[PDB]
Amino acid sequence: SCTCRRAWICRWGERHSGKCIDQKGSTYRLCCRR
Repeated sequence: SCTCRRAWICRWGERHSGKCIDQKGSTYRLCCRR
């Protein structure tokens, strides 16, 4: 929930917390970078 991205993976050890309102999360789960 800190990096609106669309991919099966994320930056690195990111934590999911929901998507944002810019690209519309059609399915790709967002990811947060602590």
